[PDB]
Amino acid sequence: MVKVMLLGDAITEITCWRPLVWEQITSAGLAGSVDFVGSMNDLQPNCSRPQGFDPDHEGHSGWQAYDIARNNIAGWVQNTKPDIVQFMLGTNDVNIGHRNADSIIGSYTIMLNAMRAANPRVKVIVDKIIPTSWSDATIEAVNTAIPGWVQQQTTAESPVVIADCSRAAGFTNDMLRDDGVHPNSKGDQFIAGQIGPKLIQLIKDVS
Ligand SMILES: [Ca+2]
Ligand SMILES: [Zn+2]
Repeated sequence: MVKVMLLGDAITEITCWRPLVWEQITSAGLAGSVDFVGSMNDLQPNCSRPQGFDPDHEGHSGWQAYDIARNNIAGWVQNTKPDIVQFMLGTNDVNIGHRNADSIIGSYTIMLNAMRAANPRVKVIVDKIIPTSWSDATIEAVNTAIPGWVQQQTTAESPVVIADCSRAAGFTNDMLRDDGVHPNSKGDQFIAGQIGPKLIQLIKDVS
């Protein structure tokens, strides 16, 4: 069994891209080979929940990378020992914390270090962050920084790869809810199509 932690904020907790990814996993022939792990298991009722879906995740609405890095991720990975960790974090660091991109990249490094302390062979997907409807420049600066962060951090033993969910990759404002931060169903389809093929490759790598 490959254990996968889907770490994040509301963009992971309240959305429907995780069931769409489960359907991609199921089609690939992997449904009985993957365990989604995490302390959460809620799924919104609007989502289409596929047969055999694993609702486990590590997404927490409103939570910041800053906090998760320093206070939570070590306990979360100790408890579940994932093989793969996929994340999108930083939206709330900007919109709630009023933190800068340097802070968010630093939090990424703290998080990756904790992941690796628990599992030196962890494979990681960092997501470029979806835009806001106002095209928040701090989110975009994180996105600009992510490739250099990956190039500095990745190793053959613990590969880090990008799932690019950004504006540059095609995330449009018509993929956002009225609040301007959360994806709607179109956004969720876009996100799933960016994460899922990256995740499936890594699953097969562990196998
Ligand atoms: Ca599970
Ligand atoms: Zn569960």
